[PDB]
Amino acid sequence: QVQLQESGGGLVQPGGSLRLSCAASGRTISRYAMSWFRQAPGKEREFVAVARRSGDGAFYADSVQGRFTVSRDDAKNTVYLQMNSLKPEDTAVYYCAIDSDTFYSGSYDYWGQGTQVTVS
Amino acid sequence: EVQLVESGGGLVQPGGSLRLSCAASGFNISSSSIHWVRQAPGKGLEWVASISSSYGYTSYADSVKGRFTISADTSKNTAYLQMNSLRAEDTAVYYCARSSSVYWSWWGYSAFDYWGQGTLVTVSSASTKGPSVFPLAPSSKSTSGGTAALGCLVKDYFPEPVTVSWNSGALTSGVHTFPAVLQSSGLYSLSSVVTVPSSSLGTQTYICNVNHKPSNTKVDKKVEPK
Amino acid sequence: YSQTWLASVVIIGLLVGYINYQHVYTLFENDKHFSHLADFEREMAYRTEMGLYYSYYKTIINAPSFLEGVQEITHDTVTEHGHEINTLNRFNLYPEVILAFLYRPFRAFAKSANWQIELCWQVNRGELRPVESCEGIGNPHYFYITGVFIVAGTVASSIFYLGVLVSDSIFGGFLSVLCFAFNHGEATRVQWTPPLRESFAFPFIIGHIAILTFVIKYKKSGHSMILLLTSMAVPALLFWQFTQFAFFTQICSIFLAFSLDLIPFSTAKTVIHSHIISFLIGFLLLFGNEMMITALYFPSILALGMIIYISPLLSNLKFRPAYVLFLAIIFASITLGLKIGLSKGLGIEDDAHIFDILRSKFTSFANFHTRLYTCSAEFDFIQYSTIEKLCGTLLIPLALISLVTFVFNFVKNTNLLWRNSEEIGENGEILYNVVQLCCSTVMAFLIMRLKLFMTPHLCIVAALFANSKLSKTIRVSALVGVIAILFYRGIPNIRQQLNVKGEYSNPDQEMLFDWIQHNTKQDAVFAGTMPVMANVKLTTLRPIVNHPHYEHVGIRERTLKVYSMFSKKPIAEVHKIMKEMGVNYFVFQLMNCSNRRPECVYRGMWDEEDPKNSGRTALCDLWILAANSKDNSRIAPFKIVYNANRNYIVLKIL
Amino acid sequence: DIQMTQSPSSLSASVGDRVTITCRASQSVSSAVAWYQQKPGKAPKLLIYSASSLYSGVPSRFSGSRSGTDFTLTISSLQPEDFATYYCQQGASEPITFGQGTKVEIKRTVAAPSVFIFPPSDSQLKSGTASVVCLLNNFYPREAKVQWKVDNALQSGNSQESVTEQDSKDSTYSLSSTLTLSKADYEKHKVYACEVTHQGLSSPVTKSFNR
Repeated sequence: QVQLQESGGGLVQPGGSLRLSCAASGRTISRYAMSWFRQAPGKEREFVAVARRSGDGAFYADSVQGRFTVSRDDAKNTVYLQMNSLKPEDTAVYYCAIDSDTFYSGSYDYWGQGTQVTVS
Repeated sequence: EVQLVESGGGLVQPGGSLRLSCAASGFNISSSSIHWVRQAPGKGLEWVASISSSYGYTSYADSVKGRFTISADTSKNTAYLQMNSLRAEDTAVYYCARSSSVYWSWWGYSAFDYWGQGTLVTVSSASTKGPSVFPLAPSSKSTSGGTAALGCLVKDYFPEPVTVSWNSGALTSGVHTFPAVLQSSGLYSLSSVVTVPSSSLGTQTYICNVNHKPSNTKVDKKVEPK
Repeated sequence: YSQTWLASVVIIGLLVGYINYQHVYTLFENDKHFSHLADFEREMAYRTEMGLYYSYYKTIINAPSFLEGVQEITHDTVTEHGHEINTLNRFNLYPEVILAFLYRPFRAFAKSANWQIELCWQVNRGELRPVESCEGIGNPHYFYITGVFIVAGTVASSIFYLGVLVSDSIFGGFLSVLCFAFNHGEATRVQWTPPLRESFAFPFIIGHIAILTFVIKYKKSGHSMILLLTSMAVPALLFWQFTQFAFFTQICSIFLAFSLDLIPFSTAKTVIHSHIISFLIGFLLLFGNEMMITALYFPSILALGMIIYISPLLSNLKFRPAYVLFLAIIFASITLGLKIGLSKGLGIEDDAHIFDILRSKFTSFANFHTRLYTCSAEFDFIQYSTIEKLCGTLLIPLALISLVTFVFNFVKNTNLLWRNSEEIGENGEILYNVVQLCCSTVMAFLIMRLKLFMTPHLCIVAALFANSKLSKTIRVSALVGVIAILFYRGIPNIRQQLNVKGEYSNPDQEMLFDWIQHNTKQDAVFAGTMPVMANVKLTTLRPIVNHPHYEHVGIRERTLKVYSMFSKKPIAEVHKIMKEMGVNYFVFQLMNCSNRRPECVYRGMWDEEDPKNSGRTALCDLWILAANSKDNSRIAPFKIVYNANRNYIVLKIL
Repeated sequence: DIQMTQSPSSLSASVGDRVTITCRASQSVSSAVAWYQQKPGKAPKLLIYSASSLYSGVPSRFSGSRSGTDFTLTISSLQPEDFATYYCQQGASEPITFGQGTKVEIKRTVAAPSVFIFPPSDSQLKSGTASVVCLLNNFYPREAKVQWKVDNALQSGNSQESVTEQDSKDSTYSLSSTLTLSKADYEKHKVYACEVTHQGLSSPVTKSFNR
């Protein structure tokens, strides 16, 4: 009874900036948590980012510490992701992931199509 | 300099009684109130009882009202908390805090400024004995060649203080100490594991020595990879 | 169920008021028999201070116009011969003024309409001369009495409303009115003594108490409540001076409620504003009576106002005993300092007779003035007979049980030591009424006649037994058990009260008054014992020097000079005193010169404050021989001009 | 009868980041609240009293604000020595009641947990009972989840959990999870499994073995 969609895309170029967005339909985000994941050939199912309810602390993957900007809109129930200084090692599919557990223990069940990003 | 000291804690049996003392140095008592606060493992802080010795006003919390007793005398500059009919949740560390006298409260009690260090009291229906030390080796079906963790467990002992060490302290990389957990039978159990490096888990039959002063147990167990 | 409940409450209150009116009117007709009494005999029926109050109503109704009559009573020169007193603000004669102002156009319009509002016929007494006894509302005595009894019938309705308010159910009001009816003998005496000042004022005091309880209970405020409180405070103040002290004990109670956070800020502000306005209007209407200031009612108003307005500055106080002690110190100190800062300060020197009686009860203060009160058996301690009579109807046990129940609930639904200035504690009207009951009980025990305050408050407190907050079938089945056991021990008191009839007059005083009519000139000045003088003024319309309203200042020393003819003073000295005051006749009785319980006969009250004159022959020892021997030899300048059957003696001053 | 509610039960921020901790009282105590700091194994020390008056000796980087019945403790520049638990108390009523107790942690790079399975040793086949354990290490944040099942059998009431204090090297945690079964309950289905779900992973990590 939950679903989400990701917008944006396009053939990116190294050294540019990106503005990804994911929005859920049929369910809110004030009570739930949220995360971002990456899926790449050879090494998929890799953690990227997570934030729970309001900004009590947002956690990032080790190799992308600080390079990602996450902004939330509870009224629009949307997440925006800001990207700068993009290195050519970002060729993968970005997934906006929802966890149905209020304990924030990581019960991620919905995947969707995400947004594919190919760098050169 | 004014300061607080506490005594009278330890280990007792459920359904018993115990008296504990809070003495002060510097300022004379009966010019201020003193209070008792409990702290339990993983829990918060809870005010218990209060006394003003200027004219003998005592107050309690309803959770302990009717069993605990407060009696503060001025000549020795000390107070006594005496508790009877110990329950199963009274195990905690007690602090003797100081506040303003109740007759001069007037806009409320002053903040507890000069706390006491606190004494730990425990109730257990069981007796005390030594720990049983057991080995723990990684399975060969997972993480073979890379990461490997060896463990030494101490089970079914009493009381809490039991310290385990590896090969006379020479092993330090990723050493972990686990706090004991009180299970239903009233006996504690913990373990210590090390992320042993590669090369067949260091090709050593590791030794874990266990120290527990109340039983004077100094057993040394041997742990080897499977 | 809310329209039906309130309407039935209103209707039942009106009905119990009408029933009380009829009951008191029946007891009056059984007591004084005005139906077959002449107009001059009805006047003699009003003994001591009632004859003085009725005489001014008679003065106004006989004047050529109302303004001329009120001018006569404001510049009166007859009540105290020697100076010119304003009796309107001096005896509290506002009820007489209102009743006369209503009576004059009533009769005047009756003549135009040819209505026979007054019916009467010749009545014969036998040995005496024929007289005329007259009936109807058109008769002045009946108009006066009907006004009094219409006012006094609403006391039961106010008690019913207070019983409903304090318990929030109709069973409580029923319990209160039933306890008032079965103890009607101790609650009031308006049947025996209609023209008294308390008979006009106490209904307004209890109405004010009911309105105040309503204002406290529902947290009311605004202008429309100031008007309602003032409209019941001003009439009570204009009447009965003692009302002020009553309104003091109210304020002392209100403060005690306020200090426990049971009354909000706005409601207390409304209450104190109502008292300020009512005091100002009463002071103005009483022609600036300097007695109203330097009483306890004005400093109390100011002290309570100051404590109310400096209350928000103490919001952050948390230790309740300190807060209560602080406000109590401020209240007592301000009120006491303002009282003594105006009595022994600006030298206003109010009348201190309330405090003179009280000092004689505990200390040894004798003070002939106080001896005239303390032996009167109405300024004495409460009697054990009254207490046993109140316990007979089970009124005291019921109120006691309700009181202890309230104390229990109050102490176990409120944090005693720690207060929050933002939370009102609820049930303030019940505490206010309980504290008022304690004050009234103290007053009633100290001076009997203040039982008129204690008994209705005992009824109101017993009405707490039907408070639901502190099973329906068990509750309703046991409340009717209480109502039934009350009926079992209260019907006898009603029957006994209704089965008593008064004595049949006495012809001595009529003969004396006829002699005074015929054998003295119209401007003769009379002196004598206080009860006789009011009658000598009411009928016979002669100027007098001393009167029974001896309370104020300006008549106190006159009585001490007049009653010096019962002392051991020499004949020449008393004759000179009488001549200086300028009296022509002195009227007294031989039962005033009798010799068991010394210190209440005049022959013993004149040895405490005249010890130099003891051992010399008493004047009464000369009167009771000059009347017997029939010759006025030994009393050389005194002549016994009237003597008949050795009861009334009239001496004439040479 | 008087109690405090505290929403930021656990707050994690980096050194130098401003942190604000709130405190709400059900009643309307005026200004008789105070803030306290307690370190693990040590007694509490007083920081701010009367909701705005900073104590003496305590550093000047703790600020206390009061608005009505709400109170707030703020640190503009969080520092490594300012890592303990915080408490909020009132003193306007005879039952003196503290707060739940918030904790301040260190921001760090979250890493995937590492877990290992361990069957009972050779000394567990003669004592009448045996324990299968899971040792997990090197993860962040605090919130995780460990599960025990034997051929898809949900568990309730028998699991034992032991948690280590935050490490001094990489500021991470370690867990020991214990499933103890008697000898009569030991020779049942041979497939023993152990599942862990973390917020930092999408698929559960399962360590399973066969008896």
